[PDB]
Amino acid sequence: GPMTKSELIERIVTHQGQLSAKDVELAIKTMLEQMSQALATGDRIEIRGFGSFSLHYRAPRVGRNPKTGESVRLDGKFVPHFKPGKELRDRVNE
Amino acid sequence: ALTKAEIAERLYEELGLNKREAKELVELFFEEIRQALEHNEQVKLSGFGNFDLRDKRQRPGRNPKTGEEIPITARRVVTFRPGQKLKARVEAYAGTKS
DNA sequence: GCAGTGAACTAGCTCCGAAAACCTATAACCGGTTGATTTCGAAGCGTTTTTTGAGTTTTTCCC
Repeated sequence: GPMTKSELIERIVTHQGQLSAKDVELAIKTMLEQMSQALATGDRIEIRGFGSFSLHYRAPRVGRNPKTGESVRLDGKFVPHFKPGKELRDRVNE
Repeated sequence: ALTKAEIAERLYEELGLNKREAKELVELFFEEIRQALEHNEQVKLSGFGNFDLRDKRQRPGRNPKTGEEIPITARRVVTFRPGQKLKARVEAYAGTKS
């Protein structure tokens, strides 16, 4: 089955129990907040080994509903993007 | 860029946890995420986009600067799907393309 | 309430030990290319789950 954030909390807490469990979740949800905020402010998120996690742009377009098929105008906007770093790349490549 | 050194700094500043152990905390969270995907254990996140692994099929490739064609072998690679909460947070900012 | 003791406290110090702060190279990441294949997504309602919050009961730790 899949791992979740709720399961990360406990597994980190087992492999780093010497830190307070709640200092751990505190840390971990603040650091997710930090990276998401960095994206929301239009910034890189670059690291080594892991990879880099970044932003991309979409131009305005006339899309419209898969259900109803009714014209919908859309303005230009940004979206997150992620490229895996060659260390993680090869770790996940069986 | 945002750097996990800057996360260690932010964690010291905002939580008060010493940067020495804060750096190990972030790097362990960053290592166990890798352990999950390395095991093909799909990592699943809310309030945030999440981590899938996609089994890409054979595709045509190229040398873009010569026009030569090279096949792209089928492979399993990690693909991260941003969530709507993250997209809504990220949709608009500044005034330049990225 | 008293006689009594022991704990908290004083200044400034060199001196000493440690975590803090700073410098470096460079491997991983950044940018540019082509283009047929697959992947992703425009709305939004219903379903399912998380994960946050919410309280606390219990357990564990430290003294």
